[PDB]
Amino acid sequence: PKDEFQQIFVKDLMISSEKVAHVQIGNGLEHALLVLVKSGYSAIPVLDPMYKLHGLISTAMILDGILGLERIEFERLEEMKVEQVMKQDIPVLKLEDSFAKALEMTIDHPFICAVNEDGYFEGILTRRAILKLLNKKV
Amino acid sequence: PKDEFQQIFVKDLMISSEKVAHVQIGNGLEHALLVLVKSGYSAIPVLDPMYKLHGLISTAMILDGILGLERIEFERLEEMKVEQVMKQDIPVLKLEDSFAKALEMTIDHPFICAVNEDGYFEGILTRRAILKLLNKKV
Repeated sequence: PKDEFQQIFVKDLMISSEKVAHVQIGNGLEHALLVLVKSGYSAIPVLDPMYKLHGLISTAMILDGILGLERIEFERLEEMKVEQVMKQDIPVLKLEDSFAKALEMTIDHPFICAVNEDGYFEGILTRRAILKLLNKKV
Repeated sequence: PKDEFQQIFVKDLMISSEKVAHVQIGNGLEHALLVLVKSGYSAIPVLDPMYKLHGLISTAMILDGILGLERIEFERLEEMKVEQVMKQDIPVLKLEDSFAKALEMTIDHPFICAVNEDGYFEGILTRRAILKLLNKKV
């Protein structure tokens, strides 16, 4: 169904931004880690006050940030901020980007942020959505 | 390439077990969380002394296990074991299972353990491998 494939855009597959937790660059890592755990997301966007996308922060990035020689150094979280561990060079698609473009991006990126023309955060596009679509069709 | 699809089995796509970190049911959660973080896996198998698969443990399961009202309660990890948070009802495929069966399983399970006839752990099958294969072909 190439009509289907070529008429399915990023916006049709994405989870909308209102269903996605976020933090800001100056939030503490204890705050961020709690938001991650409470939300059940393994990663969440870092946004500015205009709800523009700055980067992503994951539970992996947080724990790597406190990886000691002999233990995960959780006492350090109280002193750290989101800015110190977030990833700025992240996968981003526009609402109108193609299914083809997303499928390709999802090979190395478990999730991808969608933004509009003006860089406002609009949602996230997961591997599951691509796979769920591919599963039935094939 | 249906010859391709029907001649690609779980064993052809999986990451072999020697490249995958593991723990045992009586390991401490500080030990398990360090192994998870150090390995870069978001989940790892829990094995018995015969290298048979008992369950999976993820960083999510660990942190959920110490989720307090106001903070992630890391001081609790010292007192807990892998058995208290692991998932026993997990996705498992045999080495000879089909690509079709794996693709379908990966829609809801980001990773799936492969076992042999006798339940020995043999490897893990990720979403990326399914997607990487699907990306080129389609």
